[PDB]
Amino acid sequence: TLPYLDPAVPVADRVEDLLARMTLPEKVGQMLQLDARDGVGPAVLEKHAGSLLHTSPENVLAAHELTGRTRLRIPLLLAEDCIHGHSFWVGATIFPTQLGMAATWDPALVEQVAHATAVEVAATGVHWTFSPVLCIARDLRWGRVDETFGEDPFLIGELASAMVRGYQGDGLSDPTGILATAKHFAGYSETQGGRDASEADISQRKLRSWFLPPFERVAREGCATFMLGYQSMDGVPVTVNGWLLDDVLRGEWGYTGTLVTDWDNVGRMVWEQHIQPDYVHASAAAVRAGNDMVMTTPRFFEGALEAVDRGLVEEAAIDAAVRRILTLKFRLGLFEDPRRPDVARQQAVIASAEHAAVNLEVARRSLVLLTNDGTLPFAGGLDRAAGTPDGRALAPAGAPARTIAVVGPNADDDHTQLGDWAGASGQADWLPDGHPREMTTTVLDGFRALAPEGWAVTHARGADILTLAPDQVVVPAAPDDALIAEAVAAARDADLAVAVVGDRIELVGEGRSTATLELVGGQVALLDALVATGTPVVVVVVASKPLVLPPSAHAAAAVVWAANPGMRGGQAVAELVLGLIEPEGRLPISFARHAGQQPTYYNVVRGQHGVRYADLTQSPAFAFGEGLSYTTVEYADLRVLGTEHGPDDVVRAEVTLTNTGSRPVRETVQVYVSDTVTSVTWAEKELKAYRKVDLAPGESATVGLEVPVADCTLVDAHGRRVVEPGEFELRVGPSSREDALLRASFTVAG
Amino acid sequence: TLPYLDPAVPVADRVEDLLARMTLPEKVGQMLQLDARDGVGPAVLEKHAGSLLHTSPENVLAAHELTGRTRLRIPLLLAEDCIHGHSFWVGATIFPTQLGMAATWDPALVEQVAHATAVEVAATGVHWTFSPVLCIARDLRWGRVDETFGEDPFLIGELASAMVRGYQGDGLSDPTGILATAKHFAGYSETQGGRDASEADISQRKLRSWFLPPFERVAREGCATFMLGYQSMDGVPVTVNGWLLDDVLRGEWGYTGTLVTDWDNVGRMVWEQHIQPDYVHASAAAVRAGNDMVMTTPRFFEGALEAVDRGLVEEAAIDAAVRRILTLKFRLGLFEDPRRPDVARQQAVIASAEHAAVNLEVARRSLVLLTNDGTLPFAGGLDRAATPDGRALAPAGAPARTIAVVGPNADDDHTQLGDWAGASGQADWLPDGHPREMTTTVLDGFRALAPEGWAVTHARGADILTLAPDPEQVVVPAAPDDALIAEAVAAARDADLAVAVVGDRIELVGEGRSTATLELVGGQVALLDALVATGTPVVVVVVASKPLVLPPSAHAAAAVVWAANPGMRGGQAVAELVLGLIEPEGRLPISFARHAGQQPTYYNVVRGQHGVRYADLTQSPAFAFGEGLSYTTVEYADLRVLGTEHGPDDVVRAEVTLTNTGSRPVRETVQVYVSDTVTSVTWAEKELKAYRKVDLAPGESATVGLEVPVADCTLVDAHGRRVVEPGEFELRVGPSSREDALLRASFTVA
Ligand SMILES: OC[C@H]1O[C@@H](OC[C@H]2O[C@@H](O)[C@H](O)[C@@H](O)[C@@H]2O)[C@H](O)[C@@H](O)[C@@H]1O
Ligand SMILES: OC[C@H]1O[C@@H](O)[C@H](O)[C@@H](O)[C@@H]1O
Ligand SMILES: [Ca+2]
Ligand SMILES: [Ca+2]
Repeated sequence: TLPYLDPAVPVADRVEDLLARMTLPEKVGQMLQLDARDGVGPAVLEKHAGSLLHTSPENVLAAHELTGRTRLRIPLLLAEDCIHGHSFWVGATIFPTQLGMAATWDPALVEQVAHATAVEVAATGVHWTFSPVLCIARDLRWGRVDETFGEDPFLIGELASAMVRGYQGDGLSDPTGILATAKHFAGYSETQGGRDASEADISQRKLRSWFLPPFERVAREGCATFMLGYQSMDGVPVTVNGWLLDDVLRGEWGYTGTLVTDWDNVGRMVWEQHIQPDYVHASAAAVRAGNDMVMTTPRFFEGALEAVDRGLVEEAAIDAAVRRILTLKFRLGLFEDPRRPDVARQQAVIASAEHAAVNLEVARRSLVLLTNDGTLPFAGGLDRAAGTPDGRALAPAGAPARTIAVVGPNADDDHTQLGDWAGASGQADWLPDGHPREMTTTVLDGFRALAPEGWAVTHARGADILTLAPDQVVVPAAPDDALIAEAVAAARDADLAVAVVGDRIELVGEGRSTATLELVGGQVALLDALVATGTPVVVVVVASKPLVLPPSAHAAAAVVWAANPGMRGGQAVAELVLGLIEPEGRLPISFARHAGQQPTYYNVVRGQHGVRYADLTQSPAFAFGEGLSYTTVEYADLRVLGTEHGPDDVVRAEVTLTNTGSRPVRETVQVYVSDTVTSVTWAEKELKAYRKVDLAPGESATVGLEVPVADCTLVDAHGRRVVEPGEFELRVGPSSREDALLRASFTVAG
Repeated sequence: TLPYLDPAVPVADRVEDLLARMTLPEKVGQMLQLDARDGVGPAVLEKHAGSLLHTSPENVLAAHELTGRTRLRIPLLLAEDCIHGHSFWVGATIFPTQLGMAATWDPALVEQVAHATAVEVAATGVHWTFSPVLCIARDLRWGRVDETFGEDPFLIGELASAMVRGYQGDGLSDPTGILATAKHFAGYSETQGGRDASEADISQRKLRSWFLPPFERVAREGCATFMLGYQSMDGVPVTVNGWLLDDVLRGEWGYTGTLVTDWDNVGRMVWEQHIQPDYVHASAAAVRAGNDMVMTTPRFFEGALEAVDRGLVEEAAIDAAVRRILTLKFRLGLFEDPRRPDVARQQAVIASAEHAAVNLEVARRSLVLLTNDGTLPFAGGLDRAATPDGRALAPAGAPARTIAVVGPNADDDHTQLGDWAGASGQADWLPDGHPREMTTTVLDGFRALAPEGWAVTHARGADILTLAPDPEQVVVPAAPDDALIAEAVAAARDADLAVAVVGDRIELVGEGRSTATLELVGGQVALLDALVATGTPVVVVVVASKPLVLPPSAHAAAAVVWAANPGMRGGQAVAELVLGLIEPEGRLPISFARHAGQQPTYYNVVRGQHGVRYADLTQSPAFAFGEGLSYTTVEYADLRVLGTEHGPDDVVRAEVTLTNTGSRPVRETVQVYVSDTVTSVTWAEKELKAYRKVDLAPGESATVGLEVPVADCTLVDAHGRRVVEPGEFELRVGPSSREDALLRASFTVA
């Protein structure tokens, strides 16, 4: 012999030979992507599924056996959520979440993480990850903020671009490449009330302005698949959204990759959004819109078959989607090698020492020091034994004996440190105990391993967070006088209190947005009492997203943001506190002071009558881009080199940095552009470029910076992204805070 | 002639005659509406103003003198903010705010309020009020919620229809009629962060769906003017928004009334929104867009002149605006009678007893009893001497009782009247407000009504705030004050009943004063906690501009009454209610959030959310649209649609049975909601469409007939058409918008 099995025959002729042999049920089934946890046998044999997701190691082997017993033996696409490492493979390298990764501001490193993930994913026989996420974190109430790269369209685009690159490798023939997905297209991250898949009140212009740019970038860079979002947008779910699917993705951008829906998009139009009377008309609606793969709506099988039989859609429309799906399977070479899992390759590459070292680097660079009164680096900073890199620190001069008290509900919590979409977070049913405990260094673990011989590390759970009850629902723990008293005693007998607080899985993710953003349970009372002991308190926030921190945390000696820092995360936190590394992370997202303060992202649109709420400043608790080091850096003398520009030029600038302190630093210079007068109201400023700079103590450097004129765009009325001629301002400094930015005018001419 | 001064000439010829005699500066000035507080002389003489606003009684007289000294003697239009009564005339009848009035659910009463306002306004020689407000209260953080009729489009349009009817009388030749204004067209109430005139992220379909219906209703019924909103909508300020102005207002609706901008709209495009480079260009943009009157942008004078001089716009464009302005003045008769103020009329009609009786009806019927554990009516309820104004009589079994009236708003007569009244700050000729004797505070109410044997004591129990310069003008919350609390606690310990009057005040309300937390500010929470702990029963009376988050102690107090700035008679109504001299009738026109992060909390939420609650908080409102208690129980029984199959010209007809099962009469407000079961686009779960007031004596049953025209069961589809889609519906009927309180019956539209 048959031509569809002949590798010497062109792919389009192979497609048409196979298609002509297929029954209509076999074609509809090729559009299904089914939940393997419900049983692989019926899915592959009775429904005739093209794809499976959530496939346990046992079911991956069973799926291949069942394909051999089907009439046409069309090989399966096996897809999995491999969200920050290979989430659901016991013993895989689990990296920080996307939000933590974004604090490194380092695309080259994020590419290494995606590549290391793909290497592990490929060995287990998975072909396709639903990753990266390109949603833009605009409402902190939203439960999936941890899955984003933050609040800035440019930074999201840089890092999402790096993940697609690293996942896909050299392309559809790379044995260590896998398909990447551009996820939640588009606008899923800003819906009414910060709720999960409520109405998105987003116009075409607002979508183009703040949400589309990362998607357009990865579409043009060859992202294999796009995933269509849950939410209705101006009344229309993305699944049947003609403007978004035809005018934008397939029209303006000319995207030729494969579409997949999100879990049960087609059925939700019946039972949750109430825009379709039944599943036959939902299926027909989905086919008209030009969908390819339909995820976890099993009744699309009988619904699309009946829709064809009744004349609601043509069989030709089924054919066109099947032609696209088969083309992908043929170009991957699956009919020649369907990329089975290889146990010899699993043992060679999964959780290898190279991958662990990439993981430690991301953890070290993702930590963001938000406040410091001088307590840190603790005892002036520690050294390791001169002979051995790594290993336990030496007791420094001026501090022979110290006691560090590690307290708080997240101080020794394996699962919470890894976050959602990993281990036992709940979406896979084959990892009851999560990943092996010994692969994670918790905060307590890290200090026990690093503290000098003559020091001591004590522990006390100081609070609980929550318990579950029936209306299912979270019950916040009460403050617990005994639990608190035990931590206060540990602190009273110590030189330093490290309080590790935050959230946990029942307060995070799908269907679990939060309204208050506050620490839940007895954590506030624990922080209050620890600060009142007079022992210096370091607040380490291990949480999925930015939280409102109580006053006692702003009165503590220091505050570290860690964002679910992965398996190495607790080694990095202890290294940071003891001064064995310098801090490098910088916020990719803003922290609010109260949920009602929002919006608190840096790129606010101009126009407000006033600058504050009557009962609250509009200034965020911590702003996008900020973060401390253990030294001081002066920014001086910003100059644009030739302030007049035409539309094809590059704005070029120079700025001078001086390290005026005593420790080295890797500084992240941020470059914002402001369009002084605009034809439609626009953001006061936008991030456009950035640069990392290494400074030895005392070193001084003049740094070149550039921004193409073509990047100084807005979305006008009419929805065109255009550079308008006129006056601009270049704002350069260590954060998005206006009192930290040097500024310089430039102009762009018609 | 001179035929312009000739009343036999038909108006179009008079306009043409006068237009041909006017120089260009005179024609531009006729578009100006200027701030008389800045200087009436230069406004009429140098700038040839066509209208004045914020005119004091002295300046009203001076303006008529100055007109007579001009070349062509063109009569001025004098306009004022007459928002709930004649706001800034010392001392007119000041009614409850619109938000308070809306709790009466009574358009006939609201029309009486507007007619009475208009009689007083006309005697003072104002021709035009900037009222009613048609914004929809969809974010509780907004500072101007008190100016709206709540959160529902239908009720808003009922009550604003009534205000326009009452203001305008029999038309332009009515001596007691004045011009109404449909205010803030459109979308000003829902902008980012709840802030004042931040960006409105509102698509065409969202605006058509929830904001436009009341504006379309009053434009169709003859509202004489429309005011264009401050805010930029999808990047375009309303002032230059061609879709809104030309396609919708002047296009689909064919509205021929007069337009005015809001305060400094034209100039804000330069200095606040940054969408115009200078005032010449701002003035040209405003002319091209079709504006009529330009409010408080004095530089529109030189700017529009330089714009014509440079050919940016044609003089005929100015001409067309003047024609519409002059046509109004002629039809008003202003050239034969400029409608001067008349002191004898002022003394005959302002604050007459008939207007005080209307005001007392509104205040009585607007209080909303939110909670009651049985403590109210107090001591089982009191009577008057069989003497409808005098003191109440001590009841059987309670010859001496002491009521402790406490709280910062218990005797604060400025906060009771609210924003847009007296000394709120927008007029500058009444620095002491209205005459103190015209206002009954809550304290005044109990002192005047308690029986002879009873006593009434008083303790301010908390302060709210003080002011301070910004810590780079600013509100500083009062700290809890132990001596002040102890004094109130001692009064409550010596009383039978403690009435705690709490809420907000002017520095936390209105323009530029949005709020983030919605909580009670200052020492009020500490006060309530302490009063509830005495063991004396506590009634919380909320005097506030908008719904607030109440502390847990308020939810544990015996009863809670919502008063929303109840006007000059409001303290009499509160006391009558607590003592049982009236029955409660009010019903909430807006929902109360439990936390600012819980929003949206309006009842008519669009379907689609994955989940029903935040992980840390229910989405159930603290109190919901339409609810409110009485002093008896009413049972809703047997809801029947009369024939279920309908066509687009039909009326849906239903009946429901109500039984008063308690001891006291009640005026019950039956609410009728319609749910469209399957919609072509995502829609609200239900919408209010009718209501009905039913009087029930104790023990009385009634079978009440309800009806909703089939033409009202619309949605806004994709394409932006408001249509009734065939399919299944549900009629939901009951005493509130809560689902567990609604009977349901389905009907079909073919
Ligand atoms: O009140 C006039 C008109 O415009 C807006 O209110 C204007 C308000 O603006 C301040 O800048 C000024 O100091 C106050 O005196 C002034 O009244 C408002 O949005 C409209 O409701 C109102 O009709
Ligand atoms: O993708 C993983 C998850 O997606 C959700 O929508 C489903 O309800 C979960 O049960 C599923 O495991
Ligand atoms: Ca510009
Ligand atoms: Ca319908």
